[PDB]
Amino acid sequence: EIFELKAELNSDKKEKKKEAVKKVIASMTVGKDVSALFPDVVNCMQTDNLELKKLVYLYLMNYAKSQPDMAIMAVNTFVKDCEDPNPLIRALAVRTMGCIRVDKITEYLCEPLRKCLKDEDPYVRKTAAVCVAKLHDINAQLV
Amino acid sequence: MIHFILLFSRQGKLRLQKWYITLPDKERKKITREIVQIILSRGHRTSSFVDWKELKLVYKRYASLYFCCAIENQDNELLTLEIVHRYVELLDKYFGNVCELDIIFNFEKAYFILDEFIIGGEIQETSKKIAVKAIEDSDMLQ
Amino acid sequence: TSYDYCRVPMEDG
Amino acid sequence: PIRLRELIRTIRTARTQAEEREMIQKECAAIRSSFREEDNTYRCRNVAKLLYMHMLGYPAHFGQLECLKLIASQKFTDKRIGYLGAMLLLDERQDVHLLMTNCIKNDLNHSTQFVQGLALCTLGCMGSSEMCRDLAGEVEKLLKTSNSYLRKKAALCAVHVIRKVPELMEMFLPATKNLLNEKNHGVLHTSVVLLTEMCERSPDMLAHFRKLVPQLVRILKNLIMSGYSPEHDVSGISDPFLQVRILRLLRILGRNDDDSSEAMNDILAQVATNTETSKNVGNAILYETVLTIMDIKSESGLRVLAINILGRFLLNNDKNIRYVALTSLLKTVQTDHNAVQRHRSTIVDCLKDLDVSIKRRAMELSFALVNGNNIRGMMKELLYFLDSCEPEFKADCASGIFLAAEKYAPSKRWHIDTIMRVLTTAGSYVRDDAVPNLIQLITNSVEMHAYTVQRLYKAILGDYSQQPLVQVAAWCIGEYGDLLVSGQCEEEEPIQVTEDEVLDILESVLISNMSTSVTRGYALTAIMKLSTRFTCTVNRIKKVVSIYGSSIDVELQQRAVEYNALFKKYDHMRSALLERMPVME
Amino acid sequence: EMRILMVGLDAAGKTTILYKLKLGEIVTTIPTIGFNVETVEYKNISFTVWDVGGLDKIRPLWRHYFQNTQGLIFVVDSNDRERVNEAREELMRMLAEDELRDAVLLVFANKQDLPNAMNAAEITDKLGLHSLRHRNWYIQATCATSGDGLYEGLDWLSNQLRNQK
Amino acid sequence: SASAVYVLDLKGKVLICRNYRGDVDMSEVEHFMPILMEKEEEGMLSPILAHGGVRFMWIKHNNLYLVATSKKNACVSLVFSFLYKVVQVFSEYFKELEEESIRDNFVIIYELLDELMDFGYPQTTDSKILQEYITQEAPRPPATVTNAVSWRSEGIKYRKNEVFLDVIEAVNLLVSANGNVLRSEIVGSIKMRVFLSGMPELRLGLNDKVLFDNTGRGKSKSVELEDVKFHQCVRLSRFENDRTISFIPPDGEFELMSYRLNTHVKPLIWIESVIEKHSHSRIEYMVKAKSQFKRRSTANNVEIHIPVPNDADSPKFKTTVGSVKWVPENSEIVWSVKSFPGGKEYLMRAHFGLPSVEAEDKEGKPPISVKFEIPYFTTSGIQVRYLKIIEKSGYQALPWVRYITQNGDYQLRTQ
Amino acid sequence: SKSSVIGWPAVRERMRRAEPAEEVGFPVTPQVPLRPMTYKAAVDLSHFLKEKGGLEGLIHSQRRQDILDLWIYHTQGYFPDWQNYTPGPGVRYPLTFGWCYKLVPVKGENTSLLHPVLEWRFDSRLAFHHVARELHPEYFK
Ligand SMILES: Nc1nc2c(ncn2[C@@H]2O[C@H](COP(=O)(O)OP(=O)(O)OP(=O)(O)O)[C@@H](O)[C@H]2O)c(=O)[nH]1
Ligand SMILES: [Mg+2]
Repeated sequence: EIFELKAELNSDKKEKKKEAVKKVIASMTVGKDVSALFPDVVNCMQTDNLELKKLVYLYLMNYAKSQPDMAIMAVNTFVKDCEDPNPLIRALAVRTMGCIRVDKITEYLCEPLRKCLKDEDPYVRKTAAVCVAKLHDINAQLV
Repeated sequence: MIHFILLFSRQGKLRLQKWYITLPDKERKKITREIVQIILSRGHRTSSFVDWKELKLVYKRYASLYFCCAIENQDNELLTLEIVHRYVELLDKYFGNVCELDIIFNFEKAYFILDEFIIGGEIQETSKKIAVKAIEDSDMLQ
Repeated sequence: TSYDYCRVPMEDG
Repeated sequence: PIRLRELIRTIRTARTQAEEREMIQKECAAIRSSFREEDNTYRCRNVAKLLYMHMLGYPAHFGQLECLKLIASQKFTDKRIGYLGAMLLLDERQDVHLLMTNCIKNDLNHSTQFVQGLALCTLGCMGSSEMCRDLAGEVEKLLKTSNSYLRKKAALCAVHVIRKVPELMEMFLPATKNLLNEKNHGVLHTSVVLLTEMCERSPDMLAHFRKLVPQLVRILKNLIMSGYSPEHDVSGISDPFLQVRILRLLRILGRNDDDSSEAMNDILAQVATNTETSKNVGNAILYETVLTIMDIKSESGLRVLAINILGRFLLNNDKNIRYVALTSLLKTVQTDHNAVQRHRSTIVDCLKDLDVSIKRRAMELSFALVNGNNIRGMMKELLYFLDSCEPEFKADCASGIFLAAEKYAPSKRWHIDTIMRVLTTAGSYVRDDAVPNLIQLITNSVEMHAYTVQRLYKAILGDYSQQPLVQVAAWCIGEYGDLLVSGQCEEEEPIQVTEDEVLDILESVLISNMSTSVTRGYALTAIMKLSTRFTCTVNRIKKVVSIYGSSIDVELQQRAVEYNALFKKYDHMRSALLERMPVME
Repeated sequence: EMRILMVGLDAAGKTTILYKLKLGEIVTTIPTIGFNVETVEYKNISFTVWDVGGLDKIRPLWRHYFQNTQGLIFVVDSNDRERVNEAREELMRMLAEDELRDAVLLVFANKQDLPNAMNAAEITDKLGLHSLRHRNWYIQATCATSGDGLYEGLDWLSNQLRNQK
Repeated sequence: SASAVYVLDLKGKVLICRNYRGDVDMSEVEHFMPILMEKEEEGMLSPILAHGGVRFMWIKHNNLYLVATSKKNACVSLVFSFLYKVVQVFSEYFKELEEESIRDNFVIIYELLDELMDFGYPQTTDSKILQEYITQEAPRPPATVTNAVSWRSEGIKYRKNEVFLDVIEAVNLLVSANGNVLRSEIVGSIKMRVFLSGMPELRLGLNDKVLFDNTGRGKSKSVELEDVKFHQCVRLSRFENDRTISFIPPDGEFELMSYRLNTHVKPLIWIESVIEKHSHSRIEYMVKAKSQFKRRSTANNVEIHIPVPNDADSPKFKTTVGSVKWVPENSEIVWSVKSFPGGKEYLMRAHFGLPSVEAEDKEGKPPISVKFEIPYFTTSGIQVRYLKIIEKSGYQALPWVRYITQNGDYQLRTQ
Repeated sequence: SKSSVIGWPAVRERMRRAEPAEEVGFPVTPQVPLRPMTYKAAVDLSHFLKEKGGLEGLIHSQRRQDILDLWIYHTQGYFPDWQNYTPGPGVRYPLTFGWCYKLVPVKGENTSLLHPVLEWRFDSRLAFHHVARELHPEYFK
């Protein structure tokens, strides 16, 4: 049931892992405790589809508090995606960064935040400006 | 003395009122709204009775539909639940696999079944056979 | 839109 | 015109209630317009669709005349619709229901028993007090019949007219004579409920009716010994509905008699042993059996057995039975009083139960369990239980604390101490009605007001927002101010009474918005008394009276100006009427 | 279509040799806190690669990939003798599982430009690879800055994946 | 300042949930609807509720409760203006916005919630530019998203160049039971439908009173705008100086400006109605409808809604021109006239019955609202003078306009 | 399979409200050409059922089939005998050459008060390797 979903989530084909993560946030849409499947959708996160990465960012922000220790499995993936030349995918990470509230994470993400503070495109810089206040919401003195 | 009888849905949708006490419609719409709210805000191990404002208010869930009575505070309680269940039996008798949607539809005879069972707030036929017999004969009278 | 339009000037110098 | 279920199916498709009202007033107009057509065809269904809207809660005042037409119809189904909504749309205060009186009276003389069954149905359910006066001879006439289909109905209809008209039962004393041998149980049941009613209203009827006590002792013993019938039997228990009503009739009979109480003693000893306590039914049999035994001057071996019945019922995990058992000892508080007191810890256990009604019955029975022996220990549970009440029980407990404390207080000081404890911890939960009672008992108290008013002063500096707390305090400061500030006309060594913060704390109430203005009603009353109860600093309090003469509360604008002229013109006549109030009961 | 891991203690150059196999470059990479995943198409078998770093807070979190797990690569750190012992207790913690049973062992001798590095025989004898029952192991010398020894270990791994011509 | 914006239904279950700060718990939503059941049934309904320290800013759609929750002293109009914008953008995406629109299209809607607002701060709410990188069918964000001009993307190209204007009048009216006009203002609104090539700067001029007063033509026909609220794209600093309506429009349909003014001239149509409410018996409405407006003009498809009693029954209508439908579902009559010219005066005589029993409760007095529409007719007399098309490429567009006068709130308080 | 999208949740609801456990005659749509469910269109349909979803692993029944088949005939113009499967003994293989789904065996208030079956499986070789022909050789010649 969820394991068949985790079977499609640990699939190698894109069309199976893409429909799997849609069912997860549809299970989250209908309000199911899908927090138990947390680090398994994290495996199908670093994907070439930008349309799909928003669903995981939706999940990780929602279940950051629920799985605070398991949330250490995204820090490398954020600093990976703060550097991709699409400004859409960089600011998408940045707003995912600051809204995820785990104090085990916020110390690591200040440097790609500092990187995106001095970015080029106005799009991510107006996004990175708010993430500072998101960080100051989480840890004021670290800012 | 049964003061009134209420049958309201899982959504609280009242499928029957029968006021054996004469209180006006605003008071009917007030009191009915409160007790539906009371019973739906009440758990499954809460003794099937409410001491509601000098009425030992009897509730007994059987399906999605909920059930309600207001007995006088000198009378029996489990039998009052059995009164519901005997009436449940008579609804189970006259219908058979007694079920929710013709409570919504054929309620008119469910009043008539109550009329063959409880008039004045009390029982007139303590048999379960003779009462549904009489309503079939009046149905055979049509 | 069953009603019809009317053309205004451009400049009105 | 569409059918009922076609309408309901359309109503079941309604999503928004406002949208549903659109569907209501859609069909309701056609129902109205059909009524303007004076239709007899669809008048069956248009009323039936209307009563659904009435059950849906919609103004269906208009079709009530058509119901009178349906009662005054000739087709049986139109009557079958017509008698129904008469019980629905009409009540006694409907005031248009009086036109049924002729129609029912003709239809009490209808050939069909089912039409007469409809007439006895509608009058039995909602017959008005004057309609009961206008149909009384016909009901007993249909109680003099032999039709057990009608005898079961005219009996309960006779209850209704005796219920509605209490001065009417004397024409039913001859009606009820010797029909107690009915082979049918249902007619025999309604006769018992009638004899339950007849014995209920008049004590003068008891003499005629306690005679036939051993008649039904036999017939109830027939119900125990006829252990099965294909009808009346639920779970192997034969006609339990009749059996309880006999016991209830046997409960109200013999309750101050002994010979009938001994005429019923045998079957009481029987069914206390000869019941099946497995199902819910035999518990319901045995519950009334307990209550029948407690209320009559019974055999002592019944009552000792009956507490042992209840000791079982205290320990059944069915919360029904726990509600049953707590109600049972709540009934027989005074009767067999100390066999209840040995079940005390079971009652303190049910204070920690997770049901409202169980905690309700336990708290109130604990209010009933207080004698002058458990007064010290149980209150400490109860004052703890007052802390562990729900806010619905906090109002209920704090009053019921005050009730039993006024009964059985071993001390007057400790009586004060617990009340002062409750007034600190109830606050917004203790009722304002007990405040003149608490004020009365502390002036029924005569000896500890220096003990009282200091402790009154020591908590009101904590807060004022507990309004029934500060209702109590301001009268005590006005009356027993001399015991608060004592010999301190001028400044002395600093004791906790200081006769200025004493005056400031009442002044703090007068400006604070969290004042019920009878707080401020008591406060100016206390100000004006401390013009006499204090000799220390008066005429600074005259300033407070004088500035309050422009106040916005009407009486508190009266109260200040009516005080102030004594403060300005009749300063010697201020103390000429400030003698302490007398003490009453 | 066969998957493979990159686990081991950190500061070992495993994300360096990841993108040396992925891109062909010496990449500038932070000490990897979360994880890394790309895939490599080589010898018509998609070497899909899962890197997890070696920080202490991410040591218990290796199990969440161990459902549906077919391969293994342990990256030693032989330039650190003071940390090859705790990486060895890390290895016997990981190899003491009943869930990781089909996974053949594949040791990469990494950072092979310092003269303090040992051979493919001493690191084998220090770690005890011979005492590993139901473990098809083969140590492989991989220099990160050059890129040599990488594809030959991917050859033997491709002989561990399929058993055909 | 939002923390968690939610969407409920008529039952109170969460259609979609989205937090922005985490400062409001996600399960706080389940107290809202009972508090909504509380405040309404005691009549203490407000668009802000409060369960302790969580503040419940909500609007109500057809089914939907766009509940935006916060805890601090948040900026209130910041919330609700965004709330109607989210309704608007969903209306821009989903042609109807219901439970089917949400549960079937959660792919895009969560992405909208990510995009429209961060942390409680709305940053990108122009749906037309939002279509270019948020599709339900991803590239980089456009420069117009970065640009201060945030309503119009460059490179928009059409074959023709059409500027379709809709100067729309909306007559408010409050006539009391006395027959005097209490409040008759006119809120007119020019809504533009632009189909143009490239990036044009359109400069508009009207028969403004102040602009004619600055010109020196304050003796001719000049409408007096008491207040206008414009689009963003209007450079209001340029307008503040010298009444200059200069702007770069977005592409497509949009309301540019929203003028409002009072008018001390007669209503276009005067209604005289009577009520012969006979107790327990009947009621009669001898209602006439005279047209005070211009005889060349014709009030199209007027719909006179006269509130009748609820238990009113047996309708009779002696009209003159125009049909009545009795709407008991709204407890009213719609004496509908399709073509009703100026100067015309049509009577209708209604007749119901009434039940001989009274009802239980009162009903109150709703006013009469009609649904007139007069084309080619500015009652305020507003006139577009020109429309300067300014393109760097340079073209001759086709500016077009039509005039339509409708009701605003055309309430006339009954007897 | 364009107009089969607008009833893809609508008719399936009527299928799911149909229990898996007046009118007379048969109208024919005027001037619309009719044809059986052809091979490539069944390949177009089996992928239409593979992509649009909501069908796989659903409780198959005959009442759901007849709701579905007549809706194909009235909205798409295809003879409603194409959803025929092999009978009881064996896996319910489709007789249709091109149907890649075989059938393996597996409201709420209509219940009373007190109380006194197949599913799909995608098999893309059913279009070529007719397994129902292996279950029924003598009928297919
Ligand atoms: N001199 C030399 N240094 C190397 C060589 N390989 C790796 N290193 C060093 O080892 C460090 C660790 O390499 P990384 O790949 O960036 O980090 P990592 O080993 O993957 O550790 P994690 O990121 O935590 O997984 C690098 O910064 C290099 O400087 C090598 O072949 N020669
Ligand atoms: Mg690394």
